[PDB]
Formats: sequence, structure tokens, C-alpha cells
Amino acid sequence: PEARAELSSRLTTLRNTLAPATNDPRYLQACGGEKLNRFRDIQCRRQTAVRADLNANYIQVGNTRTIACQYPLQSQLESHFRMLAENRTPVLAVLASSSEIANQRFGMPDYFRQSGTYGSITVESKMTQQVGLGDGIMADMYTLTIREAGQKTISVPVVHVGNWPDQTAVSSEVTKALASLVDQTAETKRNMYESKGSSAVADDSKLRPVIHCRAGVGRTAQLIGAMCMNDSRNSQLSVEDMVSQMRVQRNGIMVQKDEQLDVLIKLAEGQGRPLLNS
Amino acid sequence: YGPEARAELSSRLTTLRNTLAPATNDPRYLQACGGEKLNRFRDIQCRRQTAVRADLNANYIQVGNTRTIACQYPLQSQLESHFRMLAENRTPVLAVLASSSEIANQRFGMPDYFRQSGTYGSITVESKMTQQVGLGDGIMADMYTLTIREAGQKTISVPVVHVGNWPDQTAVSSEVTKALASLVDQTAETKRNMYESKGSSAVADDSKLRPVIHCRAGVGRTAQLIGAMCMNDSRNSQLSVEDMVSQMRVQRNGIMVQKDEQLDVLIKLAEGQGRPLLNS
Repeated sequence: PEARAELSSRLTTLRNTLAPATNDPRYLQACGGEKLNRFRDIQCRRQTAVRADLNANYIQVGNTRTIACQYPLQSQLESHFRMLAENRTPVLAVLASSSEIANQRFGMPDYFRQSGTYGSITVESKMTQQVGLGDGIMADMYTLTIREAGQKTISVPVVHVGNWPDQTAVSSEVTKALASLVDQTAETKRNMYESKGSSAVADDSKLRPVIHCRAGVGRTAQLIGAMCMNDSRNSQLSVEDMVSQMRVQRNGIMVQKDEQLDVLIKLAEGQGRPLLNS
Repeated sequence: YGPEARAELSSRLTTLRNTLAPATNDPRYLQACGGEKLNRFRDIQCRRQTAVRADLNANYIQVGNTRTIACQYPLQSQLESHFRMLAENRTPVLAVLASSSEIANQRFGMPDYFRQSGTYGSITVESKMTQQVGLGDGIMADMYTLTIREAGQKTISVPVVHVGNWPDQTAVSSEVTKALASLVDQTAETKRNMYESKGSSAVADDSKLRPVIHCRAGVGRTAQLIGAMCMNDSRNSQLSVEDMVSQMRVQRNGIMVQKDEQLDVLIKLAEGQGRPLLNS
């Protein structure tokens, strides 16, 4: 009760500090009258921005490097597939469910289960299997081939959690299962780039897991937090440090709901990881 | 816990299971009287000593402080006796752990007795669904009030917690199981206190006001929920996981905790409490 409440106070204060002012120099602004942020108040830390036209950030919490982003707006699809291609994406985790995707009010393009042409990019996907994660939650696996004029064809593994519960929170147990599936798909594809001699492997802003739910601050932060607690080398980090690093690297809302922070506390607890600093 | 301790736990439990295996017309197990099918599955029998009625495959279980009734899903021909058990028991909560998909598969012969209104010999029942409660990971408990009316007898209302979308394929995590054990306890606690303010004589009877729990055979998911309910009680602290599964098996049959995945939920919950797995 006590330490959790204190953890919330420090994170609320940080959040308030990070709040976006009008045309805030810390946050990426829409250059050119195109809509950049899907939600007016979930903005992109400029400094860690991957591209000027996407609301997406490079995050690194300890040893864990990922890209967290919002679900791309229809107009952002070509830049979004360019980000996935240049990054040589070892795994793309989509945490928005099929019910969310299919509800047109939300305007979330089904870009990875269909084949399409986006400016100069042609993509096609193939479903290869479903993997159970626990409690009936299933990850549907797809191969996304991105082809571009004059450029190489890049294949991106997609882990889609098709039936992520729209109502309840996902347990820490299913979250750890999903973090582990995401690391193993990433490890495998990374070793394929390595055996083919891609320069990609030497460049630390490449081969990063790309993770997004709808806005890229709730579920996204739950999974990234779990992937960090999973890598041994992150031993020294408290929950206070991890959420803090995510917030100053994307925006103040990373780990948006209490239900998401409780999953991070449960996992921490199971490791003897500290919640707070001191 | 350690792979080693878990493996030893499985050895002790397998030996007990083999000690308890039913011989032909075994005196420890309830035998079908006449040409009436008693057992929904012929290998999953009913311990005679703790049996509730001679015509049901259902047992009184008491692990430490926790008293429940575990039964198989009643066969069509057992529905009147089943409703009599639920009424005489003054059942505070009936937890049904078989999903809607299982119930609707006619090959399985599982009568949908709690979501419909019907007449079974002299008993008339009716249900009303009152609300769904979310347990975690998209699993939902659908709540129903079952009213059992019988000629010359009182009308009794049984709260039903139905886990409508219990996953048919995977195991249910310890987190959702803990959420389900707690809903069941709270529903029971409430109906128990209504009988108490009304002055029910039943609250002093230790064979009454027991949670009735059943899945399909009443040995797998049933054993998972009952183990969790025992661990939610402070007076059961001294008991290892070996003692709880061993008592359940001697009180019903030795298939209680039917799968390894069921045992692993019990080990995860145990671990989170610093409860021991083994005895010594």
C-alpha cells in the first residue's frame, strides 16, 4: 500500500513536469499541416523521435532497446513501412485487438494482415501460425514482406495479440509469456541478419523490436517494461527507474493506467526487484 | 518450485493415486445401484465414505478448514437428486467450471440445468442471469440465481457463478484462479449471512452451506479451484501442497488434480505464499 502510493506520487510529479505546452520544444510538432498525433495529448519526445512524420520513439531502458509508437494513421502508412524496413525489424508486436481494428470509428488501418500498396511500397502478409500465451489469449503470427522500388525486400515477423481483452487487464503471467515470445522471435531474425552479413548488426539504432498498441503508451509500456525485467543485465533498475526512463524518452503517459503499473509491480516483486529508488 | 521438489511431489501423488485405484466393485467406491448409470466417466469414481447421496457422484471434501462439495456434471437422469442436494445443502454458491461451448456440444450430454427453467420430477427451477463479473484476461463469470421449488417444501435460491468462457484449450493462470476463488468465497459469505439473519438452523450443520463446485468430471478444474480456496484461508497455513492434494484424493478419488498444468497452478499459488510443496 505505502510503497506503491509513493511510487505513484513520484511518477505523477514527473508526468506533470513532462506535460506538453503549446508548441513545446521538447515534443515533435506536425511539420506541414498533416495530422501527426492520433490523440492530441499523447505526443512524441522530439529528441528520441525516429522520423519527423511519425509519432514513434527509440526507447532504451537499461539494456533493452525498442521503438514504441502509436498505431499509424492512414496517412502515415508509407513512412511507417519505411521505418520498419530501414530498422530491419526483427519483430513487430501489435497489441491492439482485431475488434479494435475492425471498429472504423477508431481509424486503425489493418495494414499487416492484408496486402497493399502505399505510395511506392507494396506489402503482403501471410499468417503462419497462432501461439497460445495463457488463459486463451493467442498471438497470431504473420510474415510481412515490404518491397520497394529499387530497394531490397525486407520480411518482418509480426506478433499480433488478436484477442487482447478490451475490458480487463492482462495478467503478469500472460505478459511475461508475451515478452518471451517477442524476445525469441527477435533473437532468431537478428541472427539471420547476422549470418547474412548485414551492417545493420553494428548499428545500434537498427534491429529494434517495434511495439505499438493504439496510442503506444499503455499496453506498449506494459510489454516493454516486462522485456526489460527479462534481461539479466538490468538487475540494478527499480520500477521507479524504468517507468521514469520510458516517460522522459517518449512522453509522460508511458504506463498509462494503474492496471498496467500493477502488472509491473507483480513482476518486480517476483524478482525481488525494488519498486522505489533510495 | 525446484524441478526436483516438483518431481518428488509428483511421485508421492502418483503412488497415492495408484493406492486409490478402483478395483472391480470396490468397497471404497460408490457402486451404481441397479442399472442406473452413476458415473459420467467409468474411471472417475466416488469415494463412498464421504458421499453426499447414494445416487450422485459427489463428495463432501474438507481440506483443513475448507469445506466444499465437489461433483461431476450430473447426467440427465440425476437432475432431480442433484437439485435436492443443492436445496438441502442450502447452497451458498454453485460454481460451474464447464464452458458454454462444452455444455452446447451434445455429444458430451451435459444438460444446461442452470440457465433454463424446467421441471424435474417434483422440482421446478428457474434461473435469471443477473450480471457478468470480469476475472482477468478476458475470462468472465456469468452470475445466475437458481430458484428451486419443490412440492410441500420451501423455495431455495442458489447463486450460480458460471465461468462461461473457461478456455477449452489452455490452463487458467494462478492469477485468474485466485480471482475466481475469491469471487466464490464472497458470494458464499453473503448468502451464508442471509441464512444467519433469517435464523437458519443450517448454519450450525457442517454438512450444509457448502460451496458446490463441478466442472465436467469434478476432478481437474474443480480440484484447481478448491486448492486455491483452501489457500485463501489463514487457518490452512500449516498445510503443504502435498497435504491438500492427498486429502482431496482420499476424500473423492485419486484423479483429483487431473493434469500437470493444474498442479502447476497450485505450486505457483503456493510459492507466492511461501507455503511448502512437500512434507517433512
